[PDB]
Amino acid sequence: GAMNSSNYAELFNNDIKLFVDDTNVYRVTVHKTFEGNVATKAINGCIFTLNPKTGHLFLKIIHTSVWAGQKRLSQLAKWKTAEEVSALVRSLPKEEQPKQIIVTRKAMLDPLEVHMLDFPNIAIRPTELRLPFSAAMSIDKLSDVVMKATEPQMVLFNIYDDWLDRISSYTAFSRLTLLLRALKTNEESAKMILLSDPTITIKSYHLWPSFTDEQWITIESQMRDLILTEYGRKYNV
Amino acid sequence: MNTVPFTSAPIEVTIGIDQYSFNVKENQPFHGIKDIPIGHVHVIHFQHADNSSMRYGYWFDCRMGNFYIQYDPKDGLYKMMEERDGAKFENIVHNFKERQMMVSYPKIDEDDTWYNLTEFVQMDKIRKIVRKDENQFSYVDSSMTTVQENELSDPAHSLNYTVINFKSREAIRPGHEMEDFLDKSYYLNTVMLQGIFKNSSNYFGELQFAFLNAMFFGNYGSSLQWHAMIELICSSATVPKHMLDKLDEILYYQIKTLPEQYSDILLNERVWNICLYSSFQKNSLHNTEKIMENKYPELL
Ligand SMILES: C=CCN(CC=C)C(=O)Cn1ccccc1=O
Ligand SMILES: C=CCN(CC=C)C(=O)Cn1ccccc1=O
Repeated sequence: GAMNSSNYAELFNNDIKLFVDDTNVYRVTVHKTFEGNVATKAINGCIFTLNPKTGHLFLKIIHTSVWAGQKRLSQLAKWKTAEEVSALVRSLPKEEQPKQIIVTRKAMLDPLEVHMLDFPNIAIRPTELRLPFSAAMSIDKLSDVVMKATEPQMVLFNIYDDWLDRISSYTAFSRLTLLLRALKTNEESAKMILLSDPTITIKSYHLWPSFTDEQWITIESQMRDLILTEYGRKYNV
Repeated sequence: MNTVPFTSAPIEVTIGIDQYSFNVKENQPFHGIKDIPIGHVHVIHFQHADNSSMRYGYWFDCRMGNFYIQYDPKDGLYKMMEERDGAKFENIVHNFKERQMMVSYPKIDEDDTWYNLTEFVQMDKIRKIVRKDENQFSYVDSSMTTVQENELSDPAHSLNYTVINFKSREAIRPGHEMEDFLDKSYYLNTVMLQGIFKNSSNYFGELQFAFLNAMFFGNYGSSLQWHAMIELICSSATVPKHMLDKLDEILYYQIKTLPEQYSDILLNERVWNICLYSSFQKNSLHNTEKIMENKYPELL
């Protein structure tokens, strides 16, 4: 069934599973036309497909050309997501194929199930968690590779850098979700936190800075403060 | 005009013959129903006064044999049987009529309900859904499950309706996932109509039979089948115009006939709101929409 707080540790067992987030697949800027009407202009997007155990993000870049001449783009975006995820599963060796795919929004369930009919044994699951994966485009280099693409393109990389050398996948995912929740609630502040100390750099092949364990505790505390702050700035508390 | 005699009525029972129902008291001198219109299938059905659980009954066509009802005290139910001795049967029936021990099927069709509910229902197709080939009539009851229900357990006693599943390989062409799931016309017209049913008459016949089993026996899997077959048409953008007009008539008389007090359990809110208000065919079922809105506006 659905994924919630009670069955949280299943994410880190040894059954291969993927989260799929479609919140950045279809992206637009809304603007006024010369006549004073409103129009949308699509910009490049991405499917966010993440193995939470290994950190493997199969980032599928969605070029604006895929929307050309198409109607009801928000509905097509869910089916395009499902088509790309199905194609990704088919491209993986049998022993790398997921046993479950968890979709972060319920509207993805039917499109993915229909595209995955060939894989009756892969469970397609919703979740009750409010995961912050929409903020993946607040990761500088990730936004840059998606906005530089001139054609459809796939980028496989570990969204947890080298963290698993030092911490468990449970802890890595908690850090990731905390960073992304912070970037979602106040991006400028969150990014200021991450870079304030220029002596801590980001490796050429890394998204996040090379913090020591002690510095991550500090960082992580500062991201919590931010999320509590913003929550007071929001609700006045 | 044809007759279904009864050997006797040893147990108190409500008997129904199509949309008609009447009460027979324990050992009341009842010897069946006469004046049954030739040319239609019919269903004779039963609900024991002492156990309203298990409504059960028999689909039959009087052109296919001489049929009677006899209570079996071992199996505890009224059983249909065929009398092969034609002289013996006419004699029995003539005596029972002479003695006026038979209730009369009304010759008062004004509200043309039975023809309209069974227009496409054929006994030969019934006998393929209900497999029991030694008999010319078909037993159905409340509890019988469908082939599709058993996929999700006794097969001999199953309703073999045509399996419809909108999220199946049969329904969805590789490469047309979104197209085929949002517009089921391929599934309806090529897979089901051309491929399995052959023509719309056989499709409507199964749809009508499923509704009747849902209504007369509360058979839940038949109700699921009736709604599926409706939804497949309503969710197809491309449907022959003659099928839509006929569907509207079929559903009109089904809604007209449904007991007002059973609408809560035999009508699926989701399918009906979808079909009347969201589907491709939302504007093509005028009669059905008007009766639904005036009779069950709560559902909508
Ligand atoms: C740079 C951060 C993560 N990422 C893309 C950035 C958005 C990667 O490609 C990671 N990566 C993996 C193998 C070889 C080179 C390499 O850069
Ligand atoms: C013995 C009478 C049963 N009878 C014909 C059946 C053989 C009916 O019409 C049933 N019926 C239905 C509505 C109102 C009255 C009523 O009698």
